[PDB]
Amino acid sequence: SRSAKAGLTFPVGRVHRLLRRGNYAQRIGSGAPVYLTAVLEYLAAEILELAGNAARDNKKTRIIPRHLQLAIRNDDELNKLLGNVTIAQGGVLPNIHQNLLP
Amino acid sequence: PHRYKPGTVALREIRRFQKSTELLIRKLPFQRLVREIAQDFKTDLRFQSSAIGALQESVEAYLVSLFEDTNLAAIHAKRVTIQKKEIKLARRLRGER
Amino acid sequence: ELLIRKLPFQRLVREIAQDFKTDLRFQSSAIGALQESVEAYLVSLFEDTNLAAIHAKRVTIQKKEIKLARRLRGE
Amino acid sequence: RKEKRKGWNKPDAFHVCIVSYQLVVQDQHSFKRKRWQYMVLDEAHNIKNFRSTRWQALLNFNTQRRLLLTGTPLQNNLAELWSLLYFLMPQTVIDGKKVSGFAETKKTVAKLHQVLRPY
Amino acid sequence: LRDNIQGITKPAIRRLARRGGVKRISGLIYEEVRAVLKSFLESVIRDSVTYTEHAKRKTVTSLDVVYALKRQGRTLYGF
Amino acid sequence: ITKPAIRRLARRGGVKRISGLIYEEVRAVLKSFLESVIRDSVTYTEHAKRKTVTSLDVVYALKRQG
Amino acid sequence: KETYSSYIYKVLKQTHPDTGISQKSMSILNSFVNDIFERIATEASKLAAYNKKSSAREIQTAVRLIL
DNA sequence: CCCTGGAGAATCCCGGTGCCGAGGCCGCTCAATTGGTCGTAGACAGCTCTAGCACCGCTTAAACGCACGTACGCGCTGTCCCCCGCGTTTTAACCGCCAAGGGGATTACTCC
DNA sequence: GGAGTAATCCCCTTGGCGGTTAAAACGCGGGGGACAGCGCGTACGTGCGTTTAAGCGGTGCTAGAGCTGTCTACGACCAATTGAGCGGCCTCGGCACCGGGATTCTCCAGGG
Ligand code: BEF
Repeated sequence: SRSAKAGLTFPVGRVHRLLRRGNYAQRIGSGAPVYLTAVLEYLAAEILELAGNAARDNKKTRIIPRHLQLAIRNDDELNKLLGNVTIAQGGVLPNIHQNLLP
Repeated sequence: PHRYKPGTVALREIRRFQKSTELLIRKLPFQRLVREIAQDFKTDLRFQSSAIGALQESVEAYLVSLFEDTNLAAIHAKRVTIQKKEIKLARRLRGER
Repeated sequence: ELLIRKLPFQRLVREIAQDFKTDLRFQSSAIGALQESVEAYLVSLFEDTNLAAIHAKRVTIQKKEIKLARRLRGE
Repeated sequence: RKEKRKGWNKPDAFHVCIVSYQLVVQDQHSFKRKRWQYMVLDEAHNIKNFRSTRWQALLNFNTQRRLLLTGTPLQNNLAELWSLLYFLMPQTVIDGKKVSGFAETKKTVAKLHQVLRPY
Repeated sequence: LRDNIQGITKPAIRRLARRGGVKRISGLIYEEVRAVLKSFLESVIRDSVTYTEHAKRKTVTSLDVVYALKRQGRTLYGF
Repeated sequence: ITKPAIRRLARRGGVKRISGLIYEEVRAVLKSFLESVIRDSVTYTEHAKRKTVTSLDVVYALKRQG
Repeated sequence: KETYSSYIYKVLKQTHPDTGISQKSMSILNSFVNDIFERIATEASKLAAYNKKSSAREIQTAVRLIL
């Protein structure tokens, strides 16, 4: 493959063309054009582990968007990154106030 | 007539409505409101297929977050349920304009 | 200017920031801007909690009034 | 329809999805999530359109027992007449001109009846 | 060929409150939240029509909703 | 900040009736916001190929979030 | 056409051999991964223009500040 | 009056058992190699230097009590309100069903 | 012998209905939510007798700062070849909400 230089496996060719021509830096001079794919592999692996754990539980084997919404709201680093996003095909965090409650 | 105390049966309503992926918004007229909004000024949209679901879920996010902020401001006051003044508190502090 | 005098806030800033990196220094600038921004945030929170107290049927704001002022202003 | 799509996927909350030509055509992606034991159509003379997207919807439906309920198969245009068999089970070769068409139609209709007789 | 709203439910607005953490109700729960909906949506579409009338151009594929709502103050994921 | 500065803040202070409450509250997030802004400044000035904080490398410190 | 899915399942086999996931999760992966890519590219664009030094440290600073 | 015998309701442990389901598997194909070319970002040596910090030497600006002293925080208490509970009913989007022309493309027929 | 006129395909709309359920609302009971005035005191109110510090201004250079020769250290063209996972498919493991079975959730009128 063209990605196994440092444990990566995502496609490189089109990614090499895009990162080299990212239109944001004049030249990536020594230089980590593959670090975008590195963080991409990192996120893919963490999503793999989380989704496997979620699907394997609930006595099922599939990921319902409810589970992914719960996982997205679960993390704190993702909340600090972009905390102004919501997940569709699910529901809001359940809530009842003790003052609302009888 | 097994009529029990309201608030606890409202509590079981909350429990049922806050458990699964159920679409609590009986809201194709929400889609018609979106259509009236979109065709209010322009025309010939020619959009995607499931985009209505995404925009409606964004509407749900905004409105429901407003709901929880309003309930927090309401229990902040001496009134548990949703009050318009609590919603004004929840929206003005957000920088509504 | 600086309602809280420049030297107290300068001492606090230096004491707090000494732990990040050794031998950290500032130029002639970046002295009074931090307190000004902090006071701007404080005044915005004051306006928000004053509105909440206007709603709350009591001029006296409280812990929860300021909590609502800070939380719903964006963060 | 999503308000009754919550407790709807698995159980016999519907003993049969009476899914007309309405929902099959436009939701072939959504109709690729749950098992379906049976597959039928009504008066399939008007569904002669083999190149319709409903064909793509119902082709991927890996059903153990298909079926077809046609009001009246036509008398000419052998292609639409074998379209019934093709919808029933796509197992026959695409070519059908070997039976008739180019090489006196009494034998042709007799062969049509014969190849229909079991089905 | 235009259609308009009728009031936004007793029931569905009630479930909106239910997932908002509300059991009983006041007289200021159903209607006004929809008013906030209308105000926020009218503001965001005001910005959108300003954008599309300053240069007089159409829009692009479904990726617009996530970016426009993020600038608005409440965006979405899901696809 | 000390008692007289908070006293003037409460003099503004919604007819002064909010004095004690703001006296107790407004000092809680002072250090938190100060730490946040100085940490952001440190992160911005990390890539400056210099040895001291300069205004050159902190112009667009919060460009990501405004 | 081009699918990251095969590489994703390779990483899964590195982690878990026989686990199955859903397509909606794959679409959300596409969206969030690509917007992370856009944000990380946007963050490390003119940092090399902050001072007259215009690499790896740009994206390193990007991940340092976004996280 | 407390405590409770008895009344109402409702979906959690694992399937319905036939198919969802993710990207292995047939290998090929299109931008990566290495064959040479090529001049630009980053920078080492270089020199005092911006405004004022170590002394001295500051003048009051906040920063601290007192002596009472003078009103409102949260819930009692009050009506009061009041709108869901969840069954029931009527406004209410989407998706095939119809039979036609426009018209972009596309070649039958042809022609200068 | 390729284009000019025009006969062809055709499919896609401009629009109006079968079939249709949810969408909003009624609707009655009441009891918990609606919102506040007082009790009084505690919750703040406050203005002048009593000081460290703050923001400095009197030399000499004094940690970081901008500084011009002439480059050291590298990152992007093209040309024949080729391997990664894609171009397309759907295989065997494990699905997927109310039932077998009903104790939970919630109130109420007599035991007590
Ligand atoms: F089903 Be029919 F009327 F042929």
